[PDB]
Amino acid sequence: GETCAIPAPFTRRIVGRDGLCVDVRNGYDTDGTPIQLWPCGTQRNQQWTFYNDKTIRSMGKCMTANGLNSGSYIMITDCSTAAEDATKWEVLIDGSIINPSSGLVMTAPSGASRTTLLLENNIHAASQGWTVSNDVQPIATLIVGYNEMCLQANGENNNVWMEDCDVTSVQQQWALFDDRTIRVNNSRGLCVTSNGYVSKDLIVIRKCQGLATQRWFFNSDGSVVNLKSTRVMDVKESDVSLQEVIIFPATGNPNQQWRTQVP
Amino acid sequence: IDYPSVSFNLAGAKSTTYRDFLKNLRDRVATGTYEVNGLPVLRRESEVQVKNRFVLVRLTNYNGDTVTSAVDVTNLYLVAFSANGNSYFFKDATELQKSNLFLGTTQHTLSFTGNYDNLETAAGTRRESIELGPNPLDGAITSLWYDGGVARSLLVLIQMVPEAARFRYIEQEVRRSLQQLTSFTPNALMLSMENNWSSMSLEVQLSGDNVSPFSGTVQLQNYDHTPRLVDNFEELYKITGIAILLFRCVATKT
Ligand SMILES: *[C@@H]1O[C@H](CO)[C@@H](O[C@@H]2O[C@H](CO)[C@@H](O)[C@H](O)[C@H]2NC(C)=O)[C@H](O)[C@H]1NC(C)=O
Ligand SMILES: OC[C@H]1O[C@@H](O)[C@H](O)[C@@H](O)[C@H]1O
Ligand SMILES: OC[C@H]1O[C@@H](O)[C@H](O)[C@@H](O)[C@H]1O
Repeated sequence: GETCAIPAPFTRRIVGRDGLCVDVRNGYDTDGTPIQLWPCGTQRNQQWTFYNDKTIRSMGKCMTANGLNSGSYIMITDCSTAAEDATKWEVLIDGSIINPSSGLVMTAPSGASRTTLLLENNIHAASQGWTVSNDVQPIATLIVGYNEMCLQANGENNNVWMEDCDVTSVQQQWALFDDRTIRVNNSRGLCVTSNGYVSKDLIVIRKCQGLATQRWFFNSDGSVVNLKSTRVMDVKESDVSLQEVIIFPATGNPNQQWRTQVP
Repeated sequence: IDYPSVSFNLAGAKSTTYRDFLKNLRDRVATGTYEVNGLPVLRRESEVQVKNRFVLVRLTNYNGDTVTSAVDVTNLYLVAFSANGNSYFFKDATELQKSNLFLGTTQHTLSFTGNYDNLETAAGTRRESIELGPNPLDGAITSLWYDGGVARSLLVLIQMVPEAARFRYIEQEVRRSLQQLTSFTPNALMLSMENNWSSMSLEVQLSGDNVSPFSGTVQLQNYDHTPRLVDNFEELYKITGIAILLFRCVATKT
């Protein structure tokens, strides 16, 4: 065969809450400077390099977990002096920046600017969503489910059902945030929040709050499930007329398959 | 060699029939012990039996006529097709296929080979011009069974069958046409996403399973021809919707 060429150090950005990228406070490269949220842009204190050692360092200082227990904030520091088991990371496809050792993941307590990051317990919430890329701009696309219809949103705190795909309509336009939350392209302040964790629970459209019911991982199999439970977003009884999209265990049936068809 | 086959009858076929037809042609080559974030990595020639190397596809147009094409189980490429006891193979056509491809039919050899760069040339037209959909598929099918088989026609089936299973995006695209009985032409995106199958194939196996970030990038394109460099798995699938991966390398973080 042929093993894969050891990837070289590549630099990218990291977003994961309201569209904010993880930035180095003030931009100081000094050791100790905490890490938090800040509007994405052209700056060295926002670009991070990934190395084989699983160490993400910006400015040249490895990102290390100041502490080691639920609550310890994050910050940079000399890679040579900082603890090894505190400088390694893991960017899973679930958008969760986990730390092999501590087993904790990067968490954003609030989408408010300046919100200082801090490693917290991994409970699979929209607060632990993180997508690394040079494009902080979310994806705009529709979602075709059953009967070739598109999942359209209506008003706040109202169920979501499939309506005849209308590209021109904005009631069917969605924005796939990097924090792993699906918010209506129009008012990007409303995320597709579920209503529970038990199979057969409705799925409406309410404000975003890093809720665990607002975590969506686009399974490569075509299904759109939430991280917490294995429940999948589908159409009740495969009948779109019911106008009720809910969460149900992966059955592998058509009414559980989706597709983000670009703009 | 009784090679298997996946058939799709244009005869009043629905969109849900297209989704299944692709799922069959997919699983017929998805059989293997190598995955990555879900998407499988088609086997290679180094480990593919001569009795499992190929897979046939029977596409029947409105007039009942049916044309069968062989799709390599390794790269999902179109090696040859047959209509009315008449098989056709490309210029190169590795002698390995002919030896057991449509054995028992009048063999033929085209002056060109299988690949857009060539196909588009042997037709005086580019894919950005050739239309796809229900009717275009029918006419393309007829042009083969009747006129022997020329580039153009093939350019329609390739993006309407193999390339349709590789990228789910192209699927929902032909799924809207099949149902709405409408037609369309590949856009800057659809085209670019199908021009980097190999590239985006190594970026998935390189990063490894579960790893979202990509060491390199994929120069995709938007409808306005604007550059859209994808550097992560999620962002890639959400757009292209890849479902098949061409073996470009084996994992290392074992
Ligand atoms: C999705 O919604 C956004 C706004 O929420 C649309 O953005 C447009 O372009 C920029 C970027 O936001 C801004 O000028 C405005 O917000 C929007 N209007 C115009 C005229 O640009 C974006 O176009 C929407 N996506 C799609 C596919 O319609
Ligand atoms: O997040 C805190 C911010 O502080 C500012 O002073 C600086 O210009 C930004 O780059 C960022 O570091
Ligand atoms: O009919 C009961 C359920 O059956 C499942 O197969 C389907 O995925 C669910 O969405 C629901 O329809």
